[PDB]
Parts: sequence; C-alpha cells; structure tokens
Amino acid sequence: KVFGRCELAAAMKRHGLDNYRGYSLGNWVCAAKFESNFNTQATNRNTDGSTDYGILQINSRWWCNDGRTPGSRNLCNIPCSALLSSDITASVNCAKKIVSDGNGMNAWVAWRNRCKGTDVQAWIRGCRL
Ligand SMILES: [Cl-]
Ligand SMILES: [Cl-]
Ligand SMILES: [Cl-]
Ligand SMILES: [Cl-]
Ligand code: NA
Ligand code: NA
Ligand code: NA
Ligand code: NA
Ligand code: NA
Ligand code: NA
Ligand code: NA
Ligand code: NA
Repeated sequence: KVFGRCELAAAMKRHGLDNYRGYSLGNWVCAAKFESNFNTQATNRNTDGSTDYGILQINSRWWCNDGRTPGSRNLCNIPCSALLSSDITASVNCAKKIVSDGNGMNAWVAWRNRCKGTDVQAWIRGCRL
C-alpha cells in the first residue's frame, strides 16, 4: 500500500507514535517519506547482506527474521514480511522498540540526514488528526 501523507500521519497517531519517546508525528512522517516514499512494500538490500523492510525500512540485522541474514537477531519477534503489510501495526510496534534502543531516531540514518533539525511539522500540515 502506498499511503497518502495525511493518511499515514493519521494511522501513525492511531497506533501511538505521535510524540512517542518525544518525537512528534512530523518526525515519523518525514522518516517514512525518505525511507519508503510511504510504500509499505518497500525493500532494500544492504551491503552487509541484511535487508530493510516496509514504510520505515526496518533492518533484518537486528529487528526481524527473513532467514537470510547470517548472525542476525529478531528483536521485534516478527517475520520481516510482516513489515510489508497494508496494516502498519507491526512496523509501528517494532519502530517503538528501535527508537527506545538508545539513539532515538538517529537509528534511521535518513531521519538524521534529512529530517533532524528541519521543520518536520510541515509533514502533518493541513492534516485532520
Ligand atoms: Cl508527500
Ligand atoms: Cl510535528
Ligand atoms: Cl537470518
Ligand atoms: Cl531521544
Ligand atoms: Na501500491
Ligand atoms: Na526525544
Ligand atoms: Na523503495
Ligand atoms: Na520491494
Ligand atoms: Na536479507
Ligand atoms: Na517498516
Ligand atoms: Na510497512
Ligand atoms: Na533473524
């Protein structure tokens, strides 16, 4: 599923991401924008052999099982395929664990490089939430 901007913001809010660990909703929408362009089916292979899945491009190195990432963990206790669903529940729940891991949203390199310190509220501007 490719979400609309305001559509995703609403779903993320419904699932408790809005201000989770102090990160406003706009931060989450911005991260999703640059990670996946709002496409739940987005996948990308990493140089180390791990793969990133879903709207927030969650990495199989630590967070999910895909059966093809040697030496990895599955800390969210989910198949990485679950992160590609039209229903964002598994992505959100796993993202809450990742953002709690100590580096906050810096876990998402793209958030650090493209969202951090910017006017992230623009991402939820106009949305009925
Ligand atoms: Cl957009
Ligand atoms: Cl915001
Ligand atoms: Cl594996
Ligand atoms: Cl933080
Ligand atoms: Na689509
Ligand atoms: Na914070
Ligand atoms: Na993609
Ligand atoms: Na894909
Ligand atoms: Na992989
Ligand atoms: Na994801
Ligand atoms: Na997803
Ligand atoms: Na695994």
